[PDB]
Amino acid sequence: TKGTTSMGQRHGRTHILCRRCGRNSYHVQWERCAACAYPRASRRRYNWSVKAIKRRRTGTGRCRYLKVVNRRIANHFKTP
Amino acid sequence: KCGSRRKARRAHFQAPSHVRRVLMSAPLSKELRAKYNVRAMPVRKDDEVIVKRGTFKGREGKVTACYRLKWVILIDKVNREKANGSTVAVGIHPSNVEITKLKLTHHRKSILERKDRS
Amino acid sequence: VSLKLQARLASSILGCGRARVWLDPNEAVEIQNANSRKSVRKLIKDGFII
Amino acid sequence: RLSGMNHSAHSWGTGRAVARIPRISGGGTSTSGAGAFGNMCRGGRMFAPTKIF
Amino acid sequence: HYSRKPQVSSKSAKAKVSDLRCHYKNTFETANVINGMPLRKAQQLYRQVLAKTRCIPFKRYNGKIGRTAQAKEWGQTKGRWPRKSVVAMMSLLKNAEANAIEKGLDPNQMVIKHVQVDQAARMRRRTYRAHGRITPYMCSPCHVQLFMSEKKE
RNA sequence: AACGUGUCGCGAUGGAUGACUUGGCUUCCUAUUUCGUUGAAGAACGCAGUAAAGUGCGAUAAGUGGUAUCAAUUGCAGAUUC
RNA sequence: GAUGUGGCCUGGAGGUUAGGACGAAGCUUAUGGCGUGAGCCUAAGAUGGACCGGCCUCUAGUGCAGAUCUUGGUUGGCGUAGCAAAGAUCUAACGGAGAUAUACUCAACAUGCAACGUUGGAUACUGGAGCGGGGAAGGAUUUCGUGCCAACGGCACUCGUA
RNA sequence: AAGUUUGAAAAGCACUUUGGAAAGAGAGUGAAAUAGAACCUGAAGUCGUGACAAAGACAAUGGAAGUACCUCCAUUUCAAG
Ligand SMILES: [K+]
Ligand SMILES: [Mg+2]
Ligand SMILES: [Mg+2]
Ligand SMILES: [Mg+2]
Ligand SMILES: [Mg+2]
Ligand SMILES: [Mg+2]
Ligand SMILES: [Mg+2]
Ligand SMILES: [Mg+2]
Ligand SMILES: [Mg+2]
Ligand SMILES: [Mg+2]
Ligand SMILES: [Mg+2]
Ligand SMILES: [Mg+2]
Ligand SMILES: [Mg+2]
Ligand SMILES: [Mg+2]
Ligand SMILES: [Mg+2]
Ligand SMILES: [Mg+2]
Ligand SMILES: [Mg+2]
Ligand SMILES: [Mg+2]
Ligand code: NA
Ligand SMILES: [Zn+2]
Repeated sequence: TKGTTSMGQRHGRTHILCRRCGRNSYHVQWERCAACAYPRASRRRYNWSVKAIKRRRTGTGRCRYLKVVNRRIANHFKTP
Repeated sequence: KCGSRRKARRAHFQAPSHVRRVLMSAPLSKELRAKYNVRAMPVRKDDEVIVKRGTFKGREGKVTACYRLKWVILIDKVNREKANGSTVAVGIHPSNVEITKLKLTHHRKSILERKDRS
Repeated sequence: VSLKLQARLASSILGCGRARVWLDPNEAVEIQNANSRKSVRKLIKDGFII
Repeated sequence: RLSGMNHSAHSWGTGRAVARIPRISGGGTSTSGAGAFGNMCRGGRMFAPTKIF
Repeated sequence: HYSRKPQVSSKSAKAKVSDLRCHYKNTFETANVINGMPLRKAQQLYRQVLAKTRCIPFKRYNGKIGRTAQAKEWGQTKGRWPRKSVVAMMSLLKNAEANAIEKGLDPNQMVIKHVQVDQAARMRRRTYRAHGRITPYMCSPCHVQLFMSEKKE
């Protein structure tokens, strides 16, 4: 029977954690990520989901070097 | 300073510590005003003040703390009691008091010298 | 009071099921005081657990 | 220009005992299955939205 | 602050309990029956209900409950014996008696004068139904307030 | 009789309205204004005397150095130009 | 279906004229008065605690009973339907606030019920394709000891994978 | 989903008494506790309680015209009127 009983027949897992992006979207059998396309050099980006683009773009994380370089540029690379 | 109420209130309530110091100033007495030609000074620990508005007006004391996160000063003679019986100090906004005796240091003297109106 | 811990430790020490461990119903105060395998072994030696 | 329309909402159709307004997709939240896009829905788009022209 | 005030405050005792985890409908019937009673009579009645020699008459929330002979003394044919509500009301009566003693009044003269039961805020659980449905399973607790006065012989 | 009905006084449940606004939306302007193999954006794990999240930071880790200020920080502890 | 109205009402702007801690907005009503009406105004609050009314112009996201309308909250049915597969518990002592809990009168019954953990004893069940003992997948502290009993374990708890 | 909007200030209820506890009854702070911690205001709907009016089965509601009883409402009159 295709409903409740068959729910108990689902055993393995299709996806595991991705090294590059951290989502549970790394397809184990085809060794590639459904979310970020790792290990292809560039990442997944599609204009039919601007919402997904805005979830992933620059500034959603830390910007730990960009803040520094922005300040240096604003101060004209001042040095003693 | 700002033709925008939203921006002015945001700046006031998010001011840093060294800006809160200046925002928490109190007028000097008439004698001190005449001696120094300065109208007001930021309040400092160990100065002497007299309360001018509120329930405790007329009381005198010495400043024990400028809390600066609650926007108040604490005076040693201004206090009350809890239900337990132990006493607690009561906070007063610094614009409601008058300074009667400054705590003098070399740098405070320099500050008064640069604020002199002569 | 509960002597569950002493019964479990005595089962482990004597190597039998719980149905074969006998705890004396008049020495509950003494059995309450044993918290280690060493103390329970002393109880077995003294005969409050057989 | 985007306000009130940032959902992938679809009508459930007839044959269920609910009004035919479009509804939010998904599950696991209190907004799932709620009414959407209409000027009479909470969180929907206003009637004749205003413009700068 | 109670919904009524005693005539003479100095000769009265009060008691109250909030968000009590007993069924509102059972406690309504259990508490309303002692309203005009002397305190010792009310306590005797509660003891006899626990012993099942007398019953509590159910007058409002009684749709399709059983019929009994012990309801005849109240002019009814329906009544029950709710022990969970009875023990809580016994506790409340003991508290009111202690308050009267501390004020310096004689408990063998007190007469209950005000009783009021109200629905409190509900708590939520859930139950599972056929074809994958989930449906509410709620609890209905109550507030109780009362006061008693000294009768003047 | 009881149950029920109606009106007024007082209580409960419920969270509307008013007043409030460090938020949003929209328009306009000024610049020695535009990241990365000299390893970016993103992702992970850590760091406080007390510290889950958040914020800041990287084994020099709720910060080192310099300049300017001038007496705090603060829930509790701890300790003038330092 | 057309049209008129020194016709009524709501948010904001330009003017003008007023009110308010001796109490603004909001809210309540067997509070009357005015108007054919939409509505307006006064009274009382044993309500509230800081803003706001009239008039002339300007402007609009400007008036609800119903759309199997949207979102939040209530409600009769209702102490109702039910909580019936896997056979089943009994007894004493100890533990616990969970008792042997009383106004006159009254020896005790007829006025404190119901229910619980541990140990001993009795009686049954699983019946080696096991409510036995170990592993993979999946889960990730659920494991151990001491406490605790608000919520959760669709009855209960002094007990618990809480 | 969700304003943390108690109060000027925690002054966030010492102490006594009943209870296993949660709490209750007193006492106290505050201008105010019907401001007691998710705490300004606190509507509608629904419910409890006290007092009162009655009332057959005529479903209830509704129109018109009177009367019995009530009325924290308004207005007008009291002596030459
Ligand atoms: K039944
Ligand atoms: Mg398969
Ligand atoms: Mg596969
Ligand atoms: Mg919107
Ligand atoms: Mg039946
Ligand atoms: Mg079911
Ligand atoms: Mg299912
Ligand atoms: Mg509002
Ligand atoms: Mg570029
Ligand atoms: Mg942390
Ligand atoms: Mg290093
Ligand atoms: Mg509209
Ligand atoms: Mg409406
Ligand atoms: Mg059954
Ligand atoms: Mg069975
Ligand atoms: Mg057998
Ligand atoms: Mg249960
Ligand atoms: Mg309130
Ligand atoms: Na508008
Ligand atoms: Zn990836």
